[PDB]
Amino acid sequence: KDTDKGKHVSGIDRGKIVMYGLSTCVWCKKTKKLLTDLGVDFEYVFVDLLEEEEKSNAIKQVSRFNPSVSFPTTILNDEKAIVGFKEKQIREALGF
Repeated sequence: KDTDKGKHVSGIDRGKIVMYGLSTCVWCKKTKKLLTDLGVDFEYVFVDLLEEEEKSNAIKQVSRFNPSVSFPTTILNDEKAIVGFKEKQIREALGF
């Protein structure tokens, strides 16, 4: 919160897709790369790179959908969350 940062986007409207990740983690980056490969419209936020108050905001948002607060956490329509680099699950949820 915000659900904003570095919109690597790209298009094909498949709703509101926001990925929270860490810039220093392989599967987080693999998740956004997957979203990029899918060619979908989305936002991604690298929490480790955020200033402290914002970084703390983003953490609190992630925990609303993921009490583990693990990354990656992808949030759909402000409603559903996909925890982890789960390709079929992400593909299925965006129509692939």
